[PDB]
Amino acid sequence: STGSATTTPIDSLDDAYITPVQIGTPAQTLNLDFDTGSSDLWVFSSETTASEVDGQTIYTPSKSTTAKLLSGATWSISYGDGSSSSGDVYTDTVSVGGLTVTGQAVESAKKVSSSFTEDSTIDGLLGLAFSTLNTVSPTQQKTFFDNAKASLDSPVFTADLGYHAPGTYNFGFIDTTAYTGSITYTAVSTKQGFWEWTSTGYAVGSGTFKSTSIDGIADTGTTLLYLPATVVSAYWAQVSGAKSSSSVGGYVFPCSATLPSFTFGVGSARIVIPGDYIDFGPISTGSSSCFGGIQSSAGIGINIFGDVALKAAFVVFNGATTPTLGFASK
Ligand SMILES: O[C@H](COCc1ccccc1F)CN1CCCC1
Repeated sequence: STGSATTTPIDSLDDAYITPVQIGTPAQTLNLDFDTGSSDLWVFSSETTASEVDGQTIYTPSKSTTAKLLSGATWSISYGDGSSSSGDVYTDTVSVGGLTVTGQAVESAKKVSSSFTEDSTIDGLLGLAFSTLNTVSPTQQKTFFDNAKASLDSPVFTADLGYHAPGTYNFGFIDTTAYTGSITYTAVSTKQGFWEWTSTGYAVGSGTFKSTSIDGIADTGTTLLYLPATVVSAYWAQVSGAKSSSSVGGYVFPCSATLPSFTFGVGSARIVIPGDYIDFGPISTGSSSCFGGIQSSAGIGINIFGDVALKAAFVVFNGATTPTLGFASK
């Protein structure tokens, strides 16, 4: 089997991407944030504290003939950015772009933190990291991909995120028309539950490539590119007026600037992020100070290849017995 679904930026800055997902019988379609940095499929639901729902579409398991309460199971998750959610668990039929999994754990939110409430466009998350990170207790549950894997033509999914445009998540096949050149594959460590890999270096604009190992994760659920302070300082030093602002919470730059590209290495291959991808617009409405798309990971504990990086590539998440990651230009 295979599946193919269009993913759409939630706003004009590509702050996140949503993908329609069918849950239950008859289908209830919710728009979920596909997140390769976590491993829970959770949704706003009929059980969510009413005051914490503001515009989201909810899953109502009582209206699904295939929904079953997973007795005694609960979940609670705290993300790297400080947001959180928790609740109970159902199993139900879940379909993405024509690919159907029966008995998928669908985690129903009873509580969500303010940042989720405040984002009316995101009805939940669909985690695509390794199932070892799943928070369901006392019996850990499998991700959608993990459940689908055996049935897929090939045990892979691909992320093809657009810049200010729709893109595609495919399951079970590689669309050879979706990228240019070849796909370069690189090793993955699953020890921390993430799609963790090692970049071979970087360049800033037309500058010389610096060969240096940078360990990090491929995370579709993170908006920006978080890299070591040395790397980030070298990038922003090329932008007149750019500076790190403690008050704003990162590097900012004049909105009048044209930004240089940023290149990262994948083996002997190179992925180039155009400068425009690195512009996240005014820090506040009407400001001429703009927020940078490349930020320091110093406060995080891990480097994160988020959407800023991933949208410059066609990315293969290879879930074979020995997982790997593939990157191609597009
Ligand atoms: O947790 C990710 C972002 O992680 C990186 C990060 C960004 C900013 C501050 C601290 C951090 F760790 C956001 N995702 C959004 C949906 C689930 C998590």
